[PDB]
Amino acid sequence: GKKNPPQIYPWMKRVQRTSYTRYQTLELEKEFHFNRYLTRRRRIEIAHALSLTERQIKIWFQNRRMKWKKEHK
Amino acid sequence: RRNFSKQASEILNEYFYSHLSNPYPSEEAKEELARKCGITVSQVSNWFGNKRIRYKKNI
DNA sequence: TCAGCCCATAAATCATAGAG
DNA sequence: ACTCTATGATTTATGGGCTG
Repeated sequence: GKKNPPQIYPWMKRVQRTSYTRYQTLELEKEFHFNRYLTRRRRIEIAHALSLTERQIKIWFQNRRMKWKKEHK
Repeated sequence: RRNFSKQASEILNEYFYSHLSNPYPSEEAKEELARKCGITVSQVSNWFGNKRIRYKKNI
């Protein structure tokens, strides 16, 4: 099951993944349906309300749009 | 949700291993692979994503 | 300017189609 | 007949290029 590449290429080098709770996810999903975009303020109040950071909320929304972009809906 | 056909995997694996030094097909290349395999470019992307990672993982 | 967006990708993890 | 592994998709998270 082990791979033996004839040579080790750059892309081959490196570069636990916390899961969100039903509540966090449900709420985020809930917020996103109110407005696919967030204001610096709303971003902060939601981050505190869900024990998540600002970054994590920003990123969660970024990813959420990519998914919204995809699935054309 | 079934798996890709036998021919589609051979095609993707062939492209993949033929480009081991840089397994990052362009948008056009992804579209041509998708056409021949009969899937979406998105499925091609997932396919390369999983392949790239699962491969370096077993080195 | 520059915080925030898009896009492509990483890496771990979910779900289950089938090869053993 | 039945068990796990490999496989396709989805979920967190990084970074770069670009524009309001």
